[PDB]
Amino acid sequence: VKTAETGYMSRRLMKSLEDLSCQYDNTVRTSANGIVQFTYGGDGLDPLE
Amino acid sequence: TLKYICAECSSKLSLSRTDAVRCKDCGHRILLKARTKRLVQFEAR
Amino acid sequence: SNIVGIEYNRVTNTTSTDFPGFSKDAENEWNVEKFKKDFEVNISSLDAREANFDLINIDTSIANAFRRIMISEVPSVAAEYVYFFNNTSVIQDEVLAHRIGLVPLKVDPDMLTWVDSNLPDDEKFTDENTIVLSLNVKCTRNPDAPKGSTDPKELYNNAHVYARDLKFEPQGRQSTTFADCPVVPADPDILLAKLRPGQEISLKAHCILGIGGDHAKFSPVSTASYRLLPQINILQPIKGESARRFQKCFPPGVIGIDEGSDEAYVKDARKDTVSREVLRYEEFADKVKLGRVRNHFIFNVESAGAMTPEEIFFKSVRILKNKAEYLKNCPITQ
Amino acid sequence: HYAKIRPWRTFRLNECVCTPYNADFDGDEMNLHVPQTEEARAEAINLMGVKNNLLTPKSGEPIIAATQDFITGSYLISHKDSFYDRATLTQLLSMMSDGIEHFDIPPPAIMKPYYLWTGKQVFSLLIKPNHNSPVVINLDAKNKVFVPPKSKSLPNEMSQNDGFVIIRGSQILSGVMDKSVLGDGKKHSVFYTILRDYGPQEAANAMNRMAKLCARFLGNRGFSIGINDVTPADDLKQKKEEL
Amino acid sequence: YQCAMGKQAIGAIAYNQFKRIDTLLYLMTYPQQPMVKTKTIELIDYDKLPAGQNATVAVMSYSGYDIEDALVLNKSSIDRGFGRCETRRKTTTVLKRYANHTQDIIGGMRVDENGDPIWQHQSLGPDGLGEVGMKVQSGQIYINKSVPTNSQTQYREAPVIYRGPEPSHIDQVMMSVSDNDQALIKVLLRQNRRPELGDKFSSRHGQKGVCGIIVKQEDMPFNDQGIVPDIIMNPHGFPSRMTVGKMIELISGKAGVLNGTLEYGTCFGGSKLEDMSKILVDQGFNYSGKDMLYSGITGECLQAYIFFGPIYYQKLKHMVLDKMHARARGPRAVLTRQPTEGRSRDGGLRLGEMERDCVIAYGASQLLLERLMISSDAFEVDVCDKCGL
Amino acid sequence: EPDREKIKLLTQATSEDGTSASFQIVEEDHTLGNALRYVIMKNPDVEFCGYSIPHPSENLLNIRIQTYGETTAVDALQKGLKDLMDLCDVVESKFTEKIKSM
Amino acid sequence: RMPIMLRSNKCILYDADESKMAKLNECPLDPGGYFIVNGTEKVILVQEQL
Amino acid sequence: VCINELDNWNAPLIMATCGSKGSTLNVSQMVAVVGQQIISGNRVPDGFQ
Amino acid sequence: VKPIRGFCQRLKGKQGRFRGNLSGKRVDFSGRTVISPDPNLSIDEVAVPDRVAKVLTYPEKVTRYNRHKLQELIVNGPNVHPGANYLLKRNE
Amino acid sequence: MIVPVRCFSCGKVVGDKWESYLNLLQEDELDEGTALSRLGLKRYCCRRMILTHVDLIEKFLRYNPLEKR
Amino acid sequence: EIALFKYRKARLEPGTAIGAIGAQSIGEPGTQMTLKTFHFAGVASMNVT
RNA sequence: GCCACAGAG
Ligand SMILES: CCC[C@@H](C)[C@H]1CC[C@H]2[C@@H]3[C@H](O)C[C@@H]4C[C@H](O)CC[C@]4(C)[C@H]3C[C@H](O)[C@]12C
Ligand SMILES: [Mg+2]
Ligand SMILES: [Zn+2]
Ligand SMILES: [Zn+2]
Ligand SMILES: [Zn+2]
Repeated sequence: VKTAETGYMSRRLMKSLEDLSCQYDNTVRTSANGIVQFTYGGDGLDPLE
Repeated sequence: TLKYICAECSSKLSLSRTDAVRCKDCGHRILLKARTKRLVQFEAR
Repeated sequence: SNIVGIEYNRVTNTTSTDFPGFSKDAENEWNVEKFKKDFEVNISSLDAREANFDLINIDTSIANAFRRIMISEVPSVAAEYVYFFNNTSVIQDEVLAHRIGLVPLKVDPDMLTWVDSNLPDDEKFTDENTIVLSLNVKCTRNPDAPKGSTDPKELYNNAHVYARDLKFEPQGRQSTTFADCPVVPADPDILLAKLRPGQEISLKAHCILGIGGDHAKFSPVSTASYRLLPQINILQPIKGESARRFQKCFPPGVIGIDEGSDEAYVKDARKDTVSREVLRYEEFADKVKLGRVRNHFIFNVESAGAMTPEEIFFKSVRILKNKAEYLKNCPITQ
Repeated sequence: HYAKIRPWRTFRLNECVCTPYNADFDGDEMNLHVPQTEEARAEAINLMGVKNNLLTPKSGEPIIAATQDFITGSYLISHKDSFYDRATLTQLLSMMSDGIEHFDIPPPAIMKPYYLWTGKQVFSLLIKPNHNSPVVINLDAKNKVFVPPKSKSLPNEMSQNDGFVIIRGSQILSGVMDKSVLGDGKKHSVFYTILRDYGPQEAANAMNRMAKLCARFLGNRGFSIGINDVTPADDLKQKKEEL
Repeated sequence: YQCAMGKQAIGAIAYNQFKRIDTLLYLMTYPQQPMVKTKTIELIDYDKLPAGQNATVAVMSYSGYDIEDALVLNKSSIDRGFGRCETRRKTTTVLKRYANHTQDIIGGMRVDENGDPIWQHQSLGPDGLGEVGMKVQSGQIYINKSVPTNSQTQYREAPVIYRGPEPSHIDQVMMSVSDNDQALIKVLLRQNRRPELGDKFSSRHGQKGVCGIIVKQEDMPFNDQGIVPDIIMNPHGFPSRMTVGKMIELISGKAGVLNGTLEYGTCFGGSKLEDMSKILVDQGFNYSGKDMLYSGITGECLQAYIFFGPIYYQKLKHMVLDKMHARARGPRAVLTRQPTEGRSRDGGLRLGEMERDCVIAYGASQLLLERLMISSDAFEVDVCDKCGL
Repeated sequence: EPDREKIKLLTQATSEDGTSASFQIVEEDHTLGNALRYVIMKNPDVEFCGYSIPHPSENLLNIRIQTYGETTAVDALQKGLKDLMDLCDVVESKFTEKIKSM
Repeated sequence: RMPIMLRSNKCILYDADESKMAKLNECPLDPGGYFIVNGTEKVILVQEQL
Repeated sequence: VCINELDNWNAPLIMATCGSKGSTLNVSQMVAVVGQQIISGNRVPDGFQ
Repeated sequence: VKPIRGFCQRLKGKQGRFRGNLSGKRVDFSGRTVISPDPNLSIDEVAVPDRVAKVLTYPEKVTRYNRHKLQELIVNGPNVHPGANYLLKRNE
Repeated sequence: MIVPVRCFSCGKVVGDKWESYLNLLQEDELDEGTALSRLGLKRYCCRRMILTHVDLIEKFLRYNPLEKR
Repeated sequence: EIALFKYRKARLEPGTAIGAIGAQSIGEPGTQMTLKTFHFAGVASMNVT
């Protein structure tokens, strides 16, 4: 039964977070060019790297 | 050509063009087509 | 040392150590004279369907190659194609064809020729590469059966279709080549099918020769396997009642108690299936050790009935030698 | 993935890759799409490739690494009482490379009685086969089960049961290979170090070598579980009873 | 999980299973009763119609192909009938009589110029219904139904065409008359299947798994007597799942088959382990069922004892022949002009919201455009620049 | 007439002087590779002999032979094949004389 | 017309020996308890209520 | 007291040491006491009166 | 009475236009099969059945670097696996 | 449905031992574990082949469609 | 040199869909989470969700 | 075609 609620949670989270991206000036912005974060996580470091 | 088997009385019988789909020796209305006489080849595996 | 030691939880020293580079002495180079002097064969039993023989002072790779070639590379003759005329049984045609293909045929494989696959079916099967077996059984009610009987062998006429009903139909020169050795199944009592009145079976089976790797029905051996010679060392004498307990850890004929000193000694290590039961009991720790001789194989080759087990082993050795010769004669393409 | 063509009517993937999929071979069905344009093909192979995605973006830890039955075989090779002569060493080295890679046999760890190579030298050759391979990785890591040494002054590698693994150059000087060093979830693993220092191709090559070695070694060196491994000893049934 | 998968095991259905015409019926050629029984098995007469075979199992890591529940099968064991099964399917047709005093007909056999039936009618017979016992491939006809066009009337051809990945044999043809005096024709088709890669096997303790590899007998391990396991199962399935009952089943079955009597695995009871250990040690085997096996590849002794004995395995109804599907281009829906749904309609696989979002997470713009526009529903359209319509 | 497709020398894996080589042999499996491995490791000049079946679906066998500078790998392979032939001949002779003995 | 449950007291298979089961092409080990409607054998499942 | 007594080359012990499959708890449950059964954070609720 | 499929019913839900046909949709050139292990493949490889590979095709445009290869594939045809199923001409 | 011709594991022919096994159980009143050994079924893989066999062919033949039942 | 190279390659590359990555990296542990009973710092009467 | 349950991971 946990998958039924977890799928909806994931769908909501993605439909709220899909538009963000890291621009070429290292500022995370929405699709409407509004800043969410000035640097990603405060230091601009990739969690993958 | 005898081609059909009554499913109850097990009598080989043939159907013409105007014959009803029922056995002649009894009232059973289920007929099974008999095995063909043509060669069938199988691989023994 | 060449003794595979057997412990209570693991098996030690399982790999061959006879090659230069194992130590600074750099001995055990391949010498055909030394191998000719050291190798030994001892046949202990030789029946028409089962051979037991010891190969001594040979490496594990060669014996395993012989076993594998015996199982899946020595050709044998078995039914391959089945043509059906009016199979009215409960048993399906696929199942009946598979069962007929699984019967062993008493045919010498050297009297046939390999079937060329790319040839078309009109000329694929000739008198040199195909044995025809015809089966024709019709079951009818017994008119004079006992009233109180219930055995189908008495109530019906041909209620049991066996493998001995597979008659041999010579074609062409097989009328003269197979005159003194007619094709019969190796196990005539194989129960192929069961019938009831009104049912009939009639079929023609084309039998060719193939290897066991292609299908398991072509394997000439029902089983073909070896086992290392067991070895039981009694490091300290075992006296009295404990010896009787020491007798119960092994099969009955393996060890015995001498009547004079009343101590246990190994009588026949060959009968010892290695169950390592004696390693369970703490009293026999540091008193007995178990092992297997790594270069002492006891082959037990049981034939399926087509041909003798000694012929099977000889054919396996010849096949390995021919593989080596064929690889030696080939040119190496860059 | 790059496609290979096989005749056996099932999709087949390396078992190191079933962990991102959360897949087990108990009836799982998977899907296969084929991009139909050059741009889509290049984007898929350069952004979604297995080599370029060895690490999960959730934490940066490896997610494509040794799974079950590859950790066990590697542990049994790298066990402290594993000693191989030159024939078994050479067969193992050919078993991880399809008999193609050139191997430079190092001098043995034991010389006077016999010539015996430890399995840690086998994995040192697995990481770096010859002098032409550029993979030179150095790391220190703890295993899953680490038993600290007798004295607190002693270093971690002088512990019992080979708890601490040290790789200098490419030789494995201590420790065993387990889920901490070859599996997923830890940032001190061998494959993570190879990927970070020498690119994804060398990490993929090392994983392929490990998988090919452990897919053929554990059959010839058997590993089994029975009820003897589960039954308790005689005194345990009394200590448990009294407690 | 065993309670779930026992209802999907392939085996004998009933004593009249060959007189039945069911829409889907899986049968096993050589069913065997379990070596380790239960009182419930005897009470419900499950041993009279069993579903499964006693396979010689060596619990060991053989290749890399047994990882993650996958099983290693023996090719020689499969060649001798292990896991052989058959599938029987029913196709039914009704020759309905329309209100215009017109009815469907069955006869028809388009003979060629030489005097032989055409390829589509190669196994169709003179009466219009396919002959019993002959092989039907994809594209052939086994029911040659014709429908009057106006519903001397003219009949259009609406035949029943077999289609599938493998050929099938016509097992039974039946004609009858329903209650409303309309002719009913049923054709039961059978096809024989052997285990392959992807076929699902269960082991009566959960422990489900598909076949990962099929290897030859000489590549398999063997004991002193030459016994070769039919199924090799990975040891790594036991510790996380804790099926000690499976090991007890193996030892009970081994001791029973050496002693010659079926054993009982009855809940809160059954055959005790000490008796089976005594039986095993009296027969020259280890008390724990761990035999010493030589490997078939290199011939040397395995450096660990192998847990070796008979386990009852069930072949489940999920086989890869019924699951494989591929589309490329095919039918499209009339409304949305997108690929249809299901492999019965040659449909396409859905790239849902989660997969779309996973593709987004990689940053693959062109791959997303190709998957969601080019390959699914691309359409060239004319838009006005002024009114925007 | 000779079988050119039977045994091949994989150019990309051999050495320049022929000391190390890898040979691809078609239509063989462990039953010949293991015997060749055992026989070739008894050559004093061979320091590496190992076979492999890259995939069960392919009937193929890759065997790698690396020697010292005394002889090339091709000579080691030919010597191993001849020596395996001699081993089979000796086993054949002993078995066929012990059959006639009893 | 009431569709009768197989192997009930109104069925033809009630307290019938194995020979009569063979005469009617019915398996003696069939559990029974279902209804044959339009050729399909349907089972009325047990319902759980308060 | 169960884990410290099992000898080397014990397959569940090896598989727990590797981390390939299983844990110490599973071995202890198979060889020794299974332990308390916990439902919703508590012990077994009073199904009857 | 079953409620009719109005215009709003065609747009809402998981089977509507937005979630069933716009955000995600069924695609061509896709296949689904049971998976089984194969350790001999590299980690960046997947093994596809030859039956599936003969259905799933890739449209390769003929260049000056691959003309002979595609000629050979066309010659082999749809039945031999290293082949081709369709040809689309430049002017057609 | 009928006794298999060959043992699945090794390959020994056990299809000719079914009638003899039934005769030794019925006429000679031997126990099931000794009749198997008297027929040469030493390996347990062969013993399970006819010890666990269910002869369903007799039950299937009661519904003969070619002859009144 | 190694430290500076590792730092300069660890920056978040422009164009990354970092919002989708975060949404997935939050949703997926929700799938992996099993439901357990917790308490607030050693007292059993809290049962904080 | 629409519903209805049945299963697979
Ligand atoms: C074309 C191949 C022929 C080959 C299969 C024939 C021709 C020569 C035959 C052997 C010799 O007769 C010597 C022995 C005689 C004993 O009685 C049985 C074994 C024995 C080794 C024979 C086996 C077999 O019968 C051989 C090898
Ligand atoms: Mg699963
Ligand atoms: Zn009649
Ligand atoms: Zn306009
Ligand atoms: Zn057997």
